[PDB]
Amino acid sequence: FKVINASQQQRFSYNPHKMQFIFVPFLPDIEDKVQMFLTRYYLTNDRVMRNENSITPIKNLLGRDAQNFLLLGLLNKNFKGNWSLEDPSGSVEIDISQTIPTQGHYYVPGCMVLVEGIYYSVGNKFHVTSMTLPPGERREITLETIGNLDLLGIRLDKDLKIRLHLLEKELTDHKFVILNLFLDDLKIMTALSKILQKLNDDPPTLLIWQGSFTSVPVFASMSSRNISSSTQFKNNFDALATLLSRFDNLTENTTMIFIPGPNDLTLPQDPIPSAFTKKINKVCKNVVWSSNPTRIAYLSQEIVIFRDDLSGRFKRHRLEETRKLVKTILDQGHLSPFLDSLRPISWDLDHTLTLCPIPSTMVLCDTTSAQFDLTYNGCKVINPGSFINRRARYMEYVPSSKKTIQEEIY
Repeated sequence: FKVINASQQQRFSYNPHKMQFIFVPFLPDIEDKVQMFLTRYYLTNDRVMRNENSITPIKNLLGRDAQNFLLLGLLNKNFKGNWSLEDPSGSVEIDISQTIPTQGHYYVPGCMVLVEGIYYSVGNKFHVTSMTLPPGERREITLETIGNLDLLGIRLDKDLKIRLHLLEKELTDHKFVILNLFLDDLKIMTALSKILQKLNDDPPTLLIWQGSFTSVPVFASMSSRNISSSTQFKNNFDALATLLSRFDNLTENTTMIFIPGPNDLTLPQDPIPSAFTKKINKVCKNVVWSSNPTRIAYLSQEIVIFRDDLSGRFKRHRLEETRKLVKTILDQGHLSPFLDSLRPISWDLDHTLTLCPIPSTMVLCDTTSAQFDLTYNGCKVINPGSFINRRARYMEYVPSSKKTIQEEIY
């Protein structure tokens, strides 16, 4: 039972002939960039093969001139209306002129989909019957076909220990606390005062401090107050550490986790530096600084935490709600199904963002949708929503019974 370090995690590469991963383990390489999407295509390929209306490459159809296939590819774009599609065997412009597809989750670019139709080589523009997304299977059969290795950290698989589930179903002593959170307002101080008031009595176990610790970003340019974004943020930490030290009931038996948001000093992202967490590391002894995103090494489960604006980007890019969002992220099996010219993902840690296999719980702290918790093929996906303008609301999750309770003060 630990917290997985993204900068210190392993790496696994897939082989289609052996259908398995190899012992892979500063700046990345070119091969990483190429094999990034290559690994994506072959992973989706094998994922399709696990589900056994046929299979055909682009070169097979372009070699002909007549027809009739459900092609696989990325909804990319070269020119206006020149929505091209690419597999590792050729490129082809596709059109959806007067198409009545299904009611998919959220069709977005940079996504590998399946479209049926005919070529019509006179203009060589493939037509679409219906656009569909690659289906995602349950975690049971998924973990059945992964093989016999370790994908979370313990190397083979030995999860046949009923004592794990029994002790978790009995030791209710380990509770998770989830609260956007700024630091330079009296309202924040008040909220934290009543929150810790609820926390000094009942000892929690794992604190999850969300991102966006400041209303403003970095890149300071005015030395009016003889300060900068760094110094201001440092003093904000000092104030938080002082309120934290006002009540020493905490850190006695509760572990904490910081998570950097989008406005602190491009994915993935290393945590808040030690130079700004010096005093809190001195006062406390149960601190950690995980990258965004990260995974909690839970003894029998795969919980992943990722804070970003998911709903705020899908609506600004569809061609022509909450379950649509969750359905999209789980079916594509990836956290950022977006082009690299849109969200620059670091070449080294693309595997970290990969949802191979299906995780147990994805903590998606959205900053533009309400708080919820729903199920979709088993993985209970949550959202705590905002924290201040929603009249001070927060969440508490039970891992054993998987209970989800909301707690509001106003």
